Amino acid sequence: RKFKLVFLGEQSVGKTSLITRFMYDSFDNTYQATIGIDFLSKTMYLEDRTVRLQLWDTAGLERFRSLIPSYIRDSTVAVVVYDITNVNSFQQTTKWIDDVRTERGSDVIIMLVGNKTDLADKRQVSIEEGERKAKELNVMFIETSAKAGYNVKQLFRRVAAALPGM
Amino acid sequence: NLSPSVIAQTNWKFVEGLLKECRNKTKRMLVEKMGREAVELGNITGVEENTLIASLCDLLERIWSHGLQVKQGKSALWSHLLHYQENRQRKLAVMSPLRISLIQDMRHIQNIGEIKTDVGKARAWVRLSMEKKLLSRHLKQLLSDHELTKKLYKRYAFLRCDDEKEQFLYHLLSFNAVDYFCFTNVFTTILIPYHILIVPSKKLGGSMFTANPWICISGELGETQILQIPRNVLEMTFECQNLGKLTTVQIGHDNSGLYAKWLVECVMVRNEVTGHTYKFPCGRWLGKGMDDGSLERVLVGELLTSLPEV
Ligand SMILES: Nc1nc2c(ncn2[C@@H]2O[C@H](COP(=O)(O)OP(=O)(O)OP(=O)(O)O)[C@@H](O)[C@H]2O)c(=O)[nH]1
Ligand SMILES: [Mg+2]
Repeated sequence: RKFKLVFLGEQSVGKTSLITRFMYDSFDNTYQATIGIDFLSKTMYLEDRTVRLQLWDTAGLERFRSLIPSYIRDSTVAVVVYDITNVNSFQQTTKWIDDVRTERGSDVIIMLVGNKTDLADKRQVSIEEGERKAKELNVMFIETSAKAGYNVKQLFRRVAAALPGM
Repeated sequence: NLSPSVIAQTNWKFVEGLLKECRNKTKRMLVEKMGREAVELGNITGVEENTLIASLCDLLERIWSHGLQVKQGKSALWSHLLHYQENRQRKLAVMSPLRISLIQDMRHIQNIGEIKTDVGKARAWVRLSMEKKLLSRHLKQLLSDHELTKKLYKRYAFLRCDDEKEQFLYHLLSFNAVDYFCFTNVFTTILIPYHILIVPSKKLGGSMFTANPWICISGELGETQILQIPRNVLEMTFECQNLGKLTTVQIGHDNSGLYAKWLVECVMVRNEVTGHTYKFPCGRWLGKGMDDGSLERVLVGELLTSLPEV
């Protein structure tokens, strides 16, 4: 049994950095541009069950914007990631969730995520503002950070358990 | 010899290798090209793109030669193409859109005399698809005839290995986010048909256009002779040596007749082989008395963005 998890967000919000935190428990603050799609898998070890998660790390670049709907096709789970230190990244966050439920049905487990909660320098979005739009649509919510590793596992734990299995 | 099921695991390594390779090359060519589109005022990067495609093609050959009943052909990509082609032979303001089909673009390569090797045909086919932004699509479609891939490839093959094949296609999808002219810029002497479409401002004002119009299309590799358009013809497809990226278009008339006043909104020229469509904004009169009284005007073309994504 395999599980698909798509990672979506604006250019440099922290999609790839969260994968490195969970994959090899480490953080690199140097920016590396994502070119289209990167594939990566890991096996989550939980007390009840244990199955592998195929990760899809998509690009936040506009050049690659027209391909994003294609990356969502047949995706079991979608993980929307937005920076909280920037308003624009948080701005169209909804446009993403909409496209998800537009390509995929309603069975697709979606979860909103506000990354970069490590530094409060220039933070323009609050937990409340994210909680509200996460409550409007049938979508989970959780605060996260890649530099600090603020419960990055929680992001995975509950999203991988909240889904049918073998 | 001392390898019953050991080779099975040895082939899974090769398959992994081909995928990691594909990704790397895909990821590089995109960076090399996006970087070229960053600062270029005129090449050095142009010759690099030729070798990059050189490598992309060999990679594709190796992928297509992995685990199969080798044809006499030198190209495994062209042989699997040829088959899909021969097996379809058995089973038997806006202009009209072009037919999108791996077979179509095959035919385009098939009628290029200078190309003699099966390898060149494939190499030609892949560049044309890259310019058209259909390498991924065409391969995903060539691979849809599962019975065909099954009849040619062993079970441990790359192509037959559907979990790695899907990533393989998903990576070629990146070439759609960049503009390649690798077909147009290398085959500078082939005949290419340009579909012309004159869009007159339809509004009842004045009288019927009576003059004789002429047109002249010009691109980077050359330009057309002066084309004399038949009265009451606003759409025609003209064939001539590859003009490269269309740059400008000039239209006019001989001022003959009673009402020699023409108002053309835009001219649209399209490469019938690549599908590239250029818009040539006009919006001004053509005739003595109107505007600045010009009887011929020069139009600067714009490449229209590829559509759709359906
Ligand atoms: N301070 C801080 N920086 C972060 C955090 N997450 C990501 N970054 C920074 O963002 C940059 C890299 O961002 P990526 O994670 O690769 O961005 P992305 O979502 O993959 O964007 P694309 O590659 O365009 O798709 C680096 O300079 C990181 O230091 C975080 O939680 N805290
Ligand atoms: Mg990324």
